[PDB]
Amino acid sequence: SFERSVQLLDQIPSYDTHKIAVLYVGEGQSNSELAILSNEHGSYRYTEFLTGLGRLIELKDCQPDKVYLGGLDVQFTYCWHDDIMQAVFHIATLMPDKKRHLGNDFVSIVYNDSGEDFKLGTIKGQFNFVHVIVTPLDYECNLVSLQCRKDMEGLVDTSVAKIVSDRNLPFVARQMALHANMASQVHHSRSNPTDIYPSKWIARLRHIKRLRQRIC
Amino acid sequence: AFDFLLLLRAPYSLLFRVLLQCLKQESDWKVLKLVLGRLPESLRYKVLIFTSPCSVDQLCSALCSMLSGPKTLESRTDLHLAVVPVLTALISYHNYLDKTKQREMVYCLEQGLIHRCASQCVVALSICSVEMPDIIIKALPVLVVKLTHISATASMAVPLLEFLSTLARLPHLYRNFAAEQYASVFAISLPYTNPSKFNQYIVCLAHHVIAMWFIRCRLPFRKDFVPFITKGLRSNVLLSFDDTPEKDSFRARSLKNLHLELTETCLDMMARYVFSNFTAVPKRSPVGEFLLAGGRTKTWLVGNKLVTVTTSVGTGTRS
Amino acid sequence: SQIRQLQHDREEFYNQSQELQTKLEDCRNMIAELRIELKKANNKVCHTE
Amino acid sequence: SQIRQLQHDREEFYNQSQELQTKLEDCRNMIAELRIELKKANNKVCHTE
Repeated sequence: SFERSVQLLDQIPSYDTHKIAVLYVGEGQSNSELAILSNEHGSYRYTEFLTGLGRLIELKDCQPDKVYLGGLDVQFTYCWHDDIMQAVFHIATLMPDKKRHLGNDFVSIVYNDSGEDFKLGTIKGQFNFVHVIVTPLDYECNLVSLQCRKDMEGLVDTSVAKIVSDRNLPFVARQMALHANMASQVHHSRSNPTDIYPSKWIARLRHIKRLRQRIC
Repeated sequence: AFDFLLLLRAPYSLLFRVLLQCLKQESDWKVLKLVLGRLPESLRYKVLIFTSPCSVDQLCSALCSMLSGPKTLESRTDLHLAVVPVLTALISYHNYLDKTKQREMVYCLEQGLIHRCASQCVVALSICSVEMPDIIIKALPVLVVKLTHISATASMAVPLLEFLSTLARLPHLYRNFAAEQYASVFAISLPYTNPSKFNQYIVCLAHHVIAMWFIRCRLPFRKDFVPFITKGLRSNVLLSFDDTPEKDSFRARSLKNLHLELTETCLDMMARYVFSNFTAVPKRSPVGEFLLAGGRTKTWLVGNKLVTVTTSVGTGTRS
Repeated sequence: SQIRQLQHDREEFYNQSQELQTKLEDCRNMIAELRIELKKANNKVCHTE
Repeated sequence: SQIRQLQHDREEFYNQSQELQTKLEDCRNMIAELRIELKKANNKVCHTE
């Protein structure tokens, strides 16, 4: 009993997890549910942004279990490692399922590429709480903004737009995205589901205190 | 007029001097705020400046010109809180924006910190940092020094930590520093770790940024803050509960339950990363496996730490 | 008579437009999978590299 | 009504010509990506070496 507690307790990495999701929209694909997750292809600026997001990643078996279910089967599954935050991207073009994976994540990325506006109503999702809309422009400088689920805008401000050039948009994008993911995990935990606390450290500390309580 | 003329998406640079003039004199009526609201979308569509040969500088100067002075009030709080967004949008052009003028507008933001509010100002500061960090390089120290005096505002609670984090992820910017920078950073962060006052989101984010800066913090002069830190920690648990809130800082040897867990995790992380840095993943060299494969083992819980011991029986040799 | 003339001109414009949009249709349908195959092969080369 | 619809269909054929020439430009960029694909094929042969 305590032995298997040691197995499961050991599992949860001291490296905070971040399942994120990337989308793409086109002119015809604007305000579409069956045309947003259809195309396995985006724009040119979309692709260069994607390859600028993170560094190369492969889903081989020789690498350890540090990858999650998203990106287990089919394809570059771009990611970014750091001191405690692991970031799996779930590129909308790398599922060939995709609806089951992209919808499940709390926060997602949506590249506004058509030229029209955007709302959460594009995809029902699972818990796609907050969105981050990014649109190109004539020159390199391109616009960025974010949208709530009309429920947590008190937690995460929404009237935050900003201009950002090419070599700086991926970083600030992923940054605010991580902030949103933090907000979403804090919200879920605030619903008190007795689930994995976002601070994996305090999580496994609870694990150990639970072992203690189990013995005594 | 302003409404129609600000909608050009195919005759230019005339409207430019028009705007220059109408902002130059202060009409002292709502029309001021009206054109100020006409600005930000014109900055979203500040795209036809491919024609205008960098005369925006003057309006930018004009901007800072009308940033301060009674010649504006000839709504002033709203004046500032709306002109800050327009220069915010303006900051995009790191190139055409004059270098000395960029220094000037950085100083304008520095003075906009001490204000009715600077949330917009501080997030714009994060943006300009990621954009023209060369300019911020000089302002950074005194910037943080003044930031020491925002006094635990739940309003600006989020954007500050956001900015500190973002900055931290930009090492080459702060590639050089000294103790006082980090000390001030931690002093600013610490109060935001209240178990009751701020947000659980704010709490966890604060602990995250504390940890990650303390990581990004130099290996030398790393132990220094450690007591202060836990001081800053124990001074956040001042009156929430005091069962065993004792110092326990290893400088000697070298619900509120959630707050206790917070203190636990933070000081543990520090102990793990004080005196050096090391990834938290062990992977034994093949020799180790060969030696102790299937070895006789035993695991104990001295405290919140999990200790495990394994002993070889020469499996590979007898193999 | 003016009605007749305008109607005839509009019908000819319609024929022109329909044939042009069929041209557009076929070329877009080829372009899509063209670039698909191109990027597929190229990124596979990148992976192998 | 008839003359108005004639003007309508005129602008229709016009934007159709616009999209047609820009579509030819897009197919041009497509064959440019194909040339880059053959560049990646040169990379393929040095890679297999």
